[PDB]
Amino acid sequence: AVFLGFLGAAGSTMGAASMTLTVQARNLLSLKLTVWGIKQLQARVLAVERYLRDQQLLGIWGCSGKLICCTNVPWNSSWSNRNLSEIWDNMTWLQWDKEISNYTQIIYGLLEESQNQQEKNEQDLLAL
Amino acid sequence: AVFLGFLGAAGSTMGAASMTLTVQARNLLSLKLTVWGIKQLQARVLAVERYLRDQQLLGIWGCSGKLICCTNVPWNSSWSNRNLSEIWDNMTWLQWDKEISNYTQIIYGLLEESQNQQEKNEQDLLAL
Amino acid sequence: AVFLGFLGAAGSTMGAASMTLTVQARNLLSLKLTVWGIKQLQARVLAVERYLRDQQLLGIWGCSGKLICCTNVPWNSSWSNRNLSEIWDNMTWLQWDKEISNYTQIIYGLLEESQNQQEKNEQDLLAL
Amino acid sequence: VLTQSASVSGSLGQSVTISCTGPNSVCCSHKSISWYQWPPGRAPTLIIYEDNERAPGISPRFSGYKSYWSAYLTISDLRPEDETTYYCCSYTHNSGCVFGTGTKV
Amino acid sequence: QGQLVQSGATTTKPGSSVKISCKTSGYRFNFYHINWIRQTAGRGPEWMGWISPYSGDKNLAPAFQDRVNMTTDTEVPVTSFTSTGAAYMEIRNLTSDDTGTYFCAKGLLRDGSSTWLPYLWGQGTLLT
Ligand SMILES: *[C@@H]1O[C@H](CO)[C@@H](O[C@@H]2O[C@H](CO)[C@@H](O[C@@H]3O[C@H](CO[C@H]4O[C@H](CO)[C@@H](O)[C@H](O[C@H]5O[C@H](CO)[C@@H](O)[C@H](O)[C@@H]5O)[C@@H]4O)[C@@H](O)[C@H](O[C@H]4O[C@H](CO)[C@@H](O)[C@H](O)[C@@H]4O)[C@@H]3O)[C@H](O)[C@H]2NC(C)=O)[C@H](O)[C@H]1NC(C)=O
Ligand SMILES: *[C@@H]1O[C@H](CO)[C@@H](O[C@@H]2O[C@H](CO)[C@@H](O[C@@H]3O[C@H](CO[C@H]4O[C@H](CO)[C@@H](O)[C@H](O[C@H]5O[C@H](CO)[C@@H](O)[C@H](O)[C@@H]5O)[C@@H]4O)[C@@H](O)[C@H](O[C@H]4O[C@H](CO)[C@@H](O)[C@H](O)[C@@H]4O)[C@@H]3O)[C@H](O)[C@H]2NC(C)=O)[C@H](O)[C@H]1NC(C)=O
Ligand SMILES: *[C@@H]1O[C@H](CO)[C@@H](O[C@@H]2O[C@H](CO)[C@@H](O[C@@H]3O[C@H](CO[C@H]4O[C@H](CO)[C@@H](O)[C@H](O[C@H]5O[C@H](CO)[C@@H](O)[C@H](O)[C@@H]5O)[C@@H]4O)[C@@H](O)[C@H](O[C@H]4O[C@H](CO)[C@@H](O)[C@H](O)[C@@H]4O)[C@@H]3O)[C@H](O)[C@H]2NC(C)=O)[C@H](O)[C@H]1NC(C)=O
Ligand SMILES: *[C@@H]1O[C@H](CO)[C@@H](O)[C@H](O)[C@H]1NC(C)=O
Ligand SMILES: *[C@@H]1O[C@H](CO)[C@@H](O)[C@H](O)[C@H]1NC(C)=O
Ligand SMILES: *[C@@H]1O[C@H](CO)[C@@H](O)[C@H](O)[C@H]1NC(C)=O
Ligand SMILES: *[C@@H]1O[C@H](CO)[C@@H](O)[C@H](O)[C@H]1NC(C)=O
Ligand SMILES: *[C@@H]1O[C@H](CO)[C@@H](O)[C@H](O)[C@H]1NC(C)=O
Ligand SMILES: *[C@@H]1O[C@H](CO)[C@@H](O)[C@H](O)[C@H]1NC(C)=O
Ligand SMILES: *[C@@H]1O[C@H](CO)[C@@H](O)[C@H](O)[C@H]1NC(C)=O
Repeated sequence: AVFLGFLGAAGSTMGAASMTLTVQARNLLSLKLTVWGIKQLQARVLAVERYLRDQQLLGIWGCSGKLICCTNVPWNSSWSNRNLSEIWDNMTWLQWDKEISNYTQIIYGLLEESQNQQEKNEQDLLAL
Repeated sequence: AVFLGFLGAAGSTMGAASMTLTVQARNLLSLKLTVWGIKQLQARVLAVERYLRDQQLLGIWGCSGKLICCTNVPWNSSWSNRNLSEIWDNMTWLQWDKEISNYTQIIYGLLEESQNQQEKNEQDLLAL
Repeated sequence: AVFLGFLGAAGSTMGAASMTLTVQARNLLSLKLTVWGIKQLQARVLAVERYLRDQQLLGIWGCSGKLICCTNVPWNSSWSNRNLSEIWDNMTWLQWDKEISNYTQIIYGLLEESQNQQEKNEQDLLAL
Repeated sequence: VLTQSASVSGSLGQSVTISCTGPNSVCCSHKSISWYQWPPGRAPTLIIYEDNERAPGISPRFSGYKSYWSAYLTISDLRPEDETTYYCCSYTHNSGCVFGTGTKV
Repeated sequence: QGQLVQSGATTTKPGSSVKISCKTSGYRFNFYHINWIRQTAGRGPEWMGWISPYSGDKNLAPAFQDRVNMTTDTEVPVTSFTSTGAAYMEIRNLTSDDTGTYFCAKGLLRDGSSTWLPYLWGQGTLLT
């Protein structure tokens, strides 16, 4: 088929790049104290830290081990009033993050409590 | 609403603090070799180790990415004969761990094999 | 019962050792810069790296927190034409890896895209 | 006690159906049946075991079947090397195999 | 693979007691039972008995209950999965009516319901 490689769809549309997520997912993680040895050790501890911060957010949202998880947080149009066809068949993931950057912290909280309350509802439903 | 902050419900009842789990969940994880540099590197490797030991136990119990997961291990009253109302609407999580501390290792094994056998049962059910 | 210990079923049949997976699962993860201190720090960063590489592959296959997950990738008999009874009731996991070693990279890709496409199908099904 | 078949034959392309039965002592619903291709005075060969499961490498034309009173062994698409003597045998998980009388094919 | 070379085809006369040897190769001698089968001329082929090269536990037909001594010596490791073994067969109140070809055959699988089943045979030995 295609297989554009690591970040190969960085210039592709958001809907196109959303089909090559495993490509970027697997490259996110793969002792003498010399000037090169200290350098390499820092590269190792930094990679595991950055990888687990994203897996932590992916966990407090109910998205553990998911490349595409759907949530229950509705899309406040004040974030972006663009339509679906002018987003997935138009913009790239780079420029999308550029205009959604202000509200990325607002969304990260709405997903965090929507998962905390959902697991509280699921426990109440299995209490019978 | 309330939002007591990190560990803000440490003096609250177990049922009250059980609704602010994301607060403590997100704070569990967030190179020059000087006396401060060696100090900071140790703080970094220690945090990822402690975080992943809990995620490991959460995995061998079938509770990956769950703040509240229900199990199949029944409550042996020899652990604590207290009732639900005198636990969730009375005790705090601190003093609860103080009286359940002896049996915390007994429970950690019952949850470990209940998940190993459940996934063996699920494979047998999907074999048709 | 039995409880052969860590790697205790390394000489047992694949079907027998497949029931003692939690035994090996929990032992996969459990600052002065002296010759012993540098040695111990390397042992710590190496363990978390090796543990998370396996959890990463377990994630891009839809097997997060699973000791036994079933996939949708059919068994190409060119990998091993052996029958089920002459595998689970005959071979050991050691010698099995010895004859499946060539195709372990082929399988790791088939499971990776079968999960990427499955989560794309699940989003389409919840779009109504 | 496990009465097999007298004998029979077919032709290149046709099929055979050997039989095997007995009383409640060695047949059948509470026992497994295995069929051995055994040339007279030579190294035998396990064709099928557990009523119908073939051994590794056995041609798919060999097929086993067990009724509630008699076990069968079909040999589809015959070939020259099939002129051997076949023996059934009944067994459990913790015993031995009571072989059958014999059948020249 | 796997081979089971048998002893010589010499002959004796009634009242004696002969020993039959069976040397194994190309497979772990401890992982499968060793069966002794008799193909007499005035009787249908008879299963004499199997013995465990691993547990030493033997089991023979009641027609040979107190007349046959089955013994095996420990194996010699060749590789991780290859060893060499030997199995011995004897008769007590021996006559000339037990004349025929004698075989040795190893077990089928290591577990299940067809464990001891004579799968891999020897070339046989002619007797009196
Ligand atoms: C980089 O950025 C560029 C520019 O943005 C991207 O190029 C654009 O890609 C999209 C999607 O791949 C294109 O949209 C498609 O347009 C085609 C129309 O082309 C068809 O018709 C041509 C004239 O009739 C014909 O010549 C073509 O046939 C072959 O010939 C050309 C010769 O150059 C060859 O290059 C082609 O590849 C063809 O082999 C062609 O058939 C249209 O058919 C598409 O519709 C189908 O697909 C959509 C989904 O994509 C589906 O919804 C429809 O129902 C239908 O099935 C689709 O609209 C666009 O035309 C390209 N060009 C632009 C925008 O200028 C490029 O993809 C980016 N690459 C990366 C890696 O990021
Ligand atoms: C720290 O520790 C202290 C002490 O343990 C905790 O204080 C206790 O909190 C619990 C839960 O928050 C209280 O239980 C509730 O009690 C109320 C009764 O009060 C109501 O009635 C009063 C007299 O009639 C009235 O004055 C109140 O109205 C206002 O006025 C006071 C003035 O001080 C104000 O402080 C109040 O906040 C009010 O704004 C009040 O209405 C009772 O109504 C509750 O029942 C409801 O809620 C429960 C669930 O909580 C529900 O199940 C019921 O059906 C019902 O809907 C509830 O029983 C307790 O009274 C407090 N005091 C004690 C125990 O001495 C404190 O919460 C802890 N804080 C932290 C951060 O850990
Ligand atoms: C190491 O490697 C060795 C060799 O490969 C393994 O030993 C083999 O283990 C398997 C499974 O554990 C055995 O298969 C089973 O065989 C029994 C047959 O034995 C029964 O019959 C005997 C004679 O009739 C009888 O004496 C036995 O009773 C006791 O006596 C012995 C005395 O030594 C004692 O050791 C026994 O433990 C008994 O306590 C015994 O009852 C058969 O019954 C089994 O079938 C049951 O189980 C299977 C599932 O396993 C099930 O599918 C069936 O339906 C049925 O319920 C089973 O076939 C094999 O015989 C052993 N020996 C070999 C292959 O030579 C050893 O297990 C490995 N250990 C490790 C840790 O890896
Ligand atoms: C959108 O967010 C703003 C604050 O950021 C809030 O005031 C408003 O009510 C929200 N609207 C919807 C429809 O979610
Ligand atoms: C984000 O905030 C900055 C603050 O100056 C503002 O300039 C910019 O327009 C904002 N972008 C969006 C998309 O709201
Ligand atoms: C409780 O645990 C003890 C051992 O800790 C055990 O003997 C007892 O049977 C258990 N009872 C119940 C009801 O689980
Ligand atoms: C836990 O064990 C200690 C051991 O001395 C004992 O004193 C204490 O009472 C025990 N607590 C419980 C709750 O069993
Ligand atoms: C098995 O894999 C080979 C390549 O490794 C491929 O050509 C063949 O089509 C596959 N067959 C099946 C049945 O999957
Ligand atoms: C794996 O590849 C090597 C390459 O030399 C080959 O020798 C070996 O037979 C192969 N094994 C299998 C099981 O294909
Ligand atoms: C089999 O022979 C050996 C030879 O030493 C002997 O020790 C053993 O007792 C014999 N077995 C029986 C059942 O007599």
